Amino acid sequence: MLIEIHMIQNHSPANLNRDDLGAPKTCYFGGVLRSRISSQCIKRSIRTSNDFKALLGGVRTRRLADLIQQEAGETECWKKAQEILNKCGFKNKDDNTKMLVFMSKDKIKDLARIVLDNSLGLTEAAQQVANVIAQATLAPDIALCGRMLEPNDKDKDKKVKWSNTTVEAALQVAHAISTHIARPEIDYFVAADDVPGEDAGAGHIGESMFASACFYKYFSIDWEQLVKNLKGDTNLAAHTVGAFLLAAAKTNPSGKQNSFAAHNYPDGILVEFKNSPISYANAFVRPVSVVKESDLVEQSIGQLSNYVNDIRLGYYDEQSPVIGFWFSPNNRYPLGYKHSKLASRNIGNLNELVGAVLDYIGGFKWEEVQKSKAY
Amino acid sequence: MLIEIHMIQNHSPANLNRDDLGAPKTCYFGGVLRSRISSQCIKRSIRTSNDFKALLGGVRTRRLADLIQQGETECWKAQEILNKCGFKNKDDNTKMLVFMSKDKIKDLARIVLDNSLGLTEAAQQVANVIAQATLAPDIALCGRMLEPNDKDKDKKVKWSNTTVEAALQVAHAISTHIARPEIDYFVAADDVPGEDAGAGHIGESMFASACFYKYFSIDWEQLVKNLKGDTNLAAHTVGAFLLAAAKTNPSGKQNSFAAHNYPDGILVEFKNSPISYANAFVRPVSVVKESDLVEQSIGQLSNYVNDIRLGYYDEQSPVIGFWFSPNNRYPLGYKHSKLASRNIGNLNELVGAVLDYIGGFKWEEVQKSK
Amino acid sequence: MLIEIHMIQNHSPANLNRDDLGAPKTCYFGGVLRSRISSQCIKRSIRTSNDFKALLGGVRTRRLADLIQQEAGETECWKKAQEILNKCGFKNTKMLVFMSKDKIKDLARIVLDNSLGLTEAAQQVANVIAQATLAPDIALCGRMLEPNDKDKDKKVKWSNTTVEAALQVAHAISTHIARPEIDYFVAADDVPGEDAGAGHIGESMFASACFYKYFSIDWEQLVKNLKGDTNLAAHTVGAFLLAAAKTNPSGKQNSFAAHNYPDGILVEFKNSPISYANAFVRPVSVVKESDLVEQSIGQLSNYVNDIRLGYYDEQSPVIGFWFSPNNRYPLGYKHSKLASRNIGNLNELVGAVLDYIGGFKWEEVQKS
Amino acid sequence: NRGTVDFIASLENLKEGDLGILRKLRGARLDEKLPGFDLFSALWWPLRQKNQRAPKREVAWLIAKLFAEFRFEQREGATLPILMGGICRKLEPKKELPRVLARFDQLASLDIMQMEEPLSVIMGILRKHQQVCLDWVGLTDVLSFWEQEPVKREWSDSFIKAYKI
DNA sequence: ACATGTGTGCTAAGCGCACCTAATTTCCTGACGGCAATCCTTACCAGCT
DNA sequence: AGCTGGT
Repeated sequence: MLIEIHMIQNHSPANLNRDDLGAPKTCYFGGVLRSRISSQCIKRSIRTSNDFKALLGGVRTRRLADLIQQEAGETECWKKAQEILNKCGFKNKDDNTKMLVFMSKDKIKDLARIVLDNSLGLTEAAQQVANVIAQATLAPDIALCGRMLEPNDKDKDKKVKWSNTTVEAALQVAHAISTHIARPEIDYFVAADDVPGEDAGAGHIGESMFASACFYKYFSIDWEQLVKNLKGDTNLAAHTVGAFLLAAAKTNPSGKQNSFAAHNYPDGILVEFKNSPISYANAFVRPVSVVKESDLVEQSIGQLSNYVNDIRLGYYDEQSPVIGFWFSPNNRYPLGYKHSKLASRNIGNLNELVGAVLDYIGGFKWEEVQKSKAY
Repeated sequence: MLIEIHMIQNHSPANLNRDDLGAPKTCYFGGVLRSRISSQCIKRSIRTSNDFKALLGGVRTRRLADLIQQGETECWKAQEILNKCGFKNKDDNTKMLVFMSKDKIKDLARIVLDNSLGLTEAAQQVANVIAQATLAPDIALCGRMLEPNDKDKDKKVKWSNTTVEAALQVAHAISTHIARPEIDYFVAADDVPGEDAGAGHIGESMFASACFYKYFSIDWEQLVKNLKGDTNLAAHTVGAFLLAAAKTNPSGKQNSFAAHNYPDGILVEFKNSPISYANAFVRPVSVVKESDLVEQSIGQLSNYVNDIRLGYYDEQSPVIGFWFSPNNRYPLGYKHSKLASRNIGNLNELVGAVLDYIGGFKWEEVQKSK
Repeated sequence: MLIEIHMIQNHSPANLNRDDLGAPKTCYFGGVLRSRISSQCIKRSIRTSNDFKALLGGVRTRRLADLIQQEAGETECWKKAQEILNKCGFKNTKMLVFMSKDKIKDLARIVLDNSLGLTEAAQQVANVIAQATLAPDIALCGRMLEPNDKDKDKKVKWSNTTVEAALQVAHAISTHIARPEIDYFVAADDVPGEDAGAGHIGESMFASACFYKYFSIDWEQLVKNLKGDTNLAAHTVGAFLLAAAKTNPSGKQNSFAAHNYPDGILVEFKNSPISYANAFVRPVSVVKESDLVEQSIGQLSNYVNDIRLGYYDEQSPVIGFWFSPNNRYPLGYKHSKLASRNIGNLNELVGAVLDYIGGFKWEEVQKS
Repeated sequence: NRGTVDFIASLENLKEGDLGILRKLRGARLDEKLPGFDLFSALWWPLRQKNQRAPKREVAWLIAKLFAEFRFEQREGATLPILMGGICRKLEPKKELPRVLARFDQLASLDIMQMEEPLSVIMGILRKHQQVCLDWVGLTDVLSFWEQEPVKREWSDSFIKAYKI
């Protein structure tokens, strides 16, 4: 059971992701230039969303000692936590451990209980700390995203041992590619030289780039792995799938949104279930040329319908069924009118869609999978 | 709690956001060229507006020396010890447009910068009297950016985290149709007959005319955290923003293109998540002989609004909103009626309805906050 | 008799393979830079594919003693196993050893635990390793084994470990000039701080390209190394066809979920294989009409034309196939009407190629 | 050459509206808009009947588009790999220098038509460093012969020579 | 890739812009894995042809 | 009874 979500989103003039010099992220798809949003952006926007608070629980941080000190309260505790964590094998150079460490939040309490224990020696305390850190797989964020801890070897106490600290990711996200041929535009900003003085010229001028695009976004969620690394909590797993769907639909990357308030919802979502991941990025190898009798989003949905019906004919007539729940708001744009039978269930409501997918996975209710949370 | 504004205007032949060449700004939306009014321009015209001249609490200046001037002569005392903060002088400037307030800043920055008290000991006082305030409405809406240089500033400056998030999200105004640029040929003609019948300077001007769509979103609890518990000034902010987005227009080449026009449609929604109804106008509005451009654009907007309302809603929390047309010439299309909770014909009553949703603050006593 | 399987795959911006520095692999084909996917990565991803699990029966391990120790509840044999292996010829925990999984598991367990010897125990363990040819993944990828001559015994011999590879996967050559793109990523520190900076500013390089993928089956070799049977051979050929059309290299797919599918299949039966790399010696530059996939297919069909007439082999004609789903992408847009059996499915072409292999069917063979 | 100089001088004569419509045609061929082709024909036709040597047509169109977008001034001795490299010495060799350096080397393995965006980013960082002069004639006659490797290696060695000084 | 198909009969000269303007802090990863052989002999000796 | 592949 692999749940995939294909999203066609039209965005206003925006700069939702950029490189070092400020240009929006571009890719050469099909030999032509297309604007691009990175998968880490949508991944973290899903993670830091307005429905995933009940599903949080991860910190991929470098300042563990601050959290252990905050648990310790007003008991100093910075120096001995620092020396213990340096003794495990996470070296510090300026003030922080020199690698990212990912671990559930609820283990902070017993980690600080190890740290505040003065009866233990040095290698025993560091080994207990490493055991607590390495066996912290209680959150859904580490369930979806993944983990790796490889402690440093030269400046490490010899009597320190680590179990398997690596978890496997249950969420696969692709980079959002522009459906149409993408061109970047040029904007210069100015500053406010509001108080006159004597020059009356310019205070500051510059150069900024932006692009508007219709984006194709991909999400891929496993079920057995997500419930395997969530130790079989099926209510929690169904809650993750549902809240992840709502987050992917209702949230956008927070890149320069204060100046480009591009908060446009998906005008078509294809939610499907089968064993192996399909992909529809090759639907738009030829860029969409806008003619006057049609629209950009309408033609993008039509080309997506052509490719999806195409590979459903060439891929999905087997003994293994493939069932999809096509979503548009209130049926704005249905599928290709030359077929009119591709979608299994023409869904017009996102909440009836989340009820339907929760019913399909094993049979679940949003009000009943909300009752289980990990935080 | 998010307060959203969606507007529809239509201006005369205009040059509002011209190029350094002179060409009005364009962007591509849906594969077709659309006239764009810059988000920075909309925000600045909002800030400098007449009805925003009752809210201002910040200047965001460049060279604070002349503002800290007006014993009665503190300079070269202002600019000379201004270099210690990491803001060097290049033809008596500070080389960084500091995001920074205007009332308490100027009223308590004279006491520590009128010489005395030692250099690099008044640097911490500079940090206190520059990087602390944030109790300005327009600054907290527009955010705050500050940075001291590391090359010239001394190590006695203890700069805290001055990064302050913005409570406002505006989008660039997009025309609802295919933009067309008009090349107005023009000359400069001489009147004195000092030579043969010449003219003088010949050249060109470029302009356009369009029907614009503007989107705003005012965060509520983020704003009330940014102002730290001032409810009435927050109500002043939201109401003055609702008034200033409508009644005020950009100030580009308005001397030669007077396109002051009022929005014929304002839609305000109240959700805990943001949306933008810009995908309605992916298809440009083709003007037909039986209707007008504004009415057709408003009909497409009503189509999209009803559609998104039926598709992304029916929670336990419904979506409540008020629709504004002036004297009801443009109701919400001819489709499904009663979509908006209240169709309001006047702007001040729409502002009052938003304010009554906000928690029950009126419009008159809120202005007594400032 | 040998089978050719050609694909033309366009991919989303992705990094399916990297070198030591992290750049996507590049080759200088035709005087210009072409994006490359390593053959071994494709072979590994097709090995680990979700449809080969009925046929995945080869293990490449140095921890053989760990495999012995796992299947023993209370009889700890891991130092005795280690010294048996250490005088087998491997010298250390060892080098990489290829074999069948279940065969070595059960019968190396029974041949190791008995307290009957230490020298002949290593000799018979080595013979069990060398006779482990009952696996078709070994038959496809190939395996030799060279033990040391220093850390061994003079009484321990090794039989001929000759296993030929029944598969020649080519490296996926891009159909145009490679445009290697630089991705700039940061790592967010979840807890805040004074600096408001990234935990790790890093380097990643990605390349979006239309890859000419090329495989080849030596079916005669596939049955000369898989003994006299042909049922397992037909099952493996069908399994590879499904896997290659269905799976992708497991590179940075968690960061670039490019699971796009091959937009072209060309299966041609002959005794002299051909790659259509010379179909794209001229780099494919797109035009305003059509797309990169269609221009690449057009150049490929032009090459198929002058190697089906100029280099014609009418003693053994082409049984050239397609996967044109309901004829979305035809080959002969101007002249090349030589696609004899253009179809729009995948199981149909699987069944067809095992039909010209011999008297087999898709469903009956899928039980070995 | 005595033919490309007239082309650059005629380009410097172009007024604001003409290079505005040239600015709007970035990344677009000279066919989908009639006024752009008309402007290019007016700029490109009359210099073939007066001097025997002219640049390539695609080079002229690309250079006209880039000139409209950036608007430098013509000065001898200010080719791309001198100002480039001069700005590379004003860098930290640890991180940013490989970034900008790779941005520069991307140009050396590209055909004429696709260099619009890499030349755009190179001239964007040139504009960020406030560069006014660019030898448009020198750039044009090293670009019209960009397909022979001696001039590419000479351009690269000019970058090396400007970097070591 | 202006010329050349004139076909009662298709003008034209004077005129085309100057200047202020581009900021920074910091952030940058650890470990594990790295192939064996075979390309002249201490040469006779015993498995057996 | 010698020969040849191994030590």
